Amino acid sequence: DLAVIGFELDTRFTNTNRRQRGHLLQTRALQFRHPIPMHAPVTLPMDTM
Amino acid sequence: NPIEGGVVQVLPYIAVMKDVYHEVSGVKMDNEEVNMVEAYRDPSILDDE
Repeated sequence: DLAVIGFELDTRFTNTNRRQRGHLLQTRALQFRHPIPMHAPVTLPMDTM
Repeated sequence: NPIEGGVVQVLPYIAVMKDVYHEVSGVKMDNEEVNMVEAYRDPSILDDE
């Protein structure tokens, strides 16, 4: 049964008419918030006199 | 000087301590009184949350 049964072609459309626009590009922006915390103190007690 | 006949070396330094109350029994305090210079090698001295 040695025979050619099927095939695939590397054909494509020529986009004279914009049938396919492909991938899209748009601008984006991200925002990162970095608030600064206040940290625990270090204390040096002394006599008030 | 021959009249002084000796020397005394006085080493002032800064110690890190915790705020701890005296115990009713309390043979000695447990305040981790450590020379602050050790805080360069050991960071756990100054951890405060």
